[PDB]
Amino acid sequence: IDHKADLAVAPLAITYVREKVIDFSKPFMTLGISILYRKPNGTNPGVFSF
Amino acid sequence: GNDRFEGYCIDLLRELSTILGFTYEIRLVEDGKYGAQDDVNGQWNGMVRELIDHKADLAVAPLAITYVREKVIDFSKPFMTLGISILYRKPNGTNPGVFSF
Amino acid sequence: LIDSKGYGVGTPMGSPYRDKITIAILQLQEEGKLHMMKEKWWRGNGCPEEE
Ligand SMILES: CCCCCCCC/C=C\CCCCCCCC(=O)O[C@@H](COC(=O)CCCCCCCCCCCCCCC)COP(=O)([O-])OCC[N+](C)(C)C
Ligand SMILES: O=S1(=O)NCN(C2CC2)c2ccc(F)cc21
Repeated sequence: IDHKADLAVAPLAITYVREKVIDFSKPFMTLGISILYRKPNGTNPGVFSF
Repeated sequence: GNDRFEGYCIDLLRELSTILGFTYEIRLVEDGKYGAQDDVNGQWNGMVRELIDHKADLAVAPLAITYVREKVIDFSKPFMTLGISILYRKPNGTNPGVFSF
Repeated sequence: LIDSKGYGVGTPMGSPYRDKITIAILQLQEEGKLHMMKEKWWRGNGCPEEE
């Protein structure tokens, strides 16, 4: 805003509230919000499973 | 009138006029193309030259953002994410696998 | 996907409607209308046959 540095080359997503203030370019990556949760355990099917 | 049209791209166009304010008039390109620079005259084809020669205001359509198109027209930011991919028949046969026991 | 590119609402070079649709497409997207309109037209007879 107050012209301190020209570019903003960083993970700076294109959102609605930022576009009305600064000017982005067109994308170089494509995002999407998603969930990072743990993978479940292992069951270790034993040799005496019968 | 402009009532016989439907789809994604026509349901989107009434949403842009609701927020911005205008009454759009849909006019099909008569060349039937989208746009391509010929190597013999340096001229163009359908939706691109309609915007170059100012015979249009918008081009709300499946008009993909390529390198050579935005050097003459100005696009907006994307409203749909595609990529080139391959269409082919679903294989209707089963593998033999004649033992399978 | 071989590459990735997208659908731009074309404007002539120097249109003031460029930014007014650029903000507007973001407004339909942050609200969720661009996902409503895609899942109404790219819906249909989903292929049963595979199951
Ligand atoms: C467990 C419950 C049953 C137990 C019963 C016995 C089980 C254990 C015994 C033998 C194990 C046999 C399996 C071998 C290993 C498996 C993988 C393999 O390579 O096989 C190959 C086939 O091979 C055959 O055709 C198998 C023939 C079995 C004959 C044995 C009968 C015993 C009778 C003896 C009488 C003597 C008695 C008299 C003497 C006094 C794989 O096939 P492929 O060609 O490589 O590829 C598939 C082809 N395709 C591409 C078209 C899809
Ligand atoms: O053609 S673009 O404007 N710029 C290139 N890209 C990203 C590089 C994939 C994308 C990705 C998704 C789009 F919708 C548009 C574009």
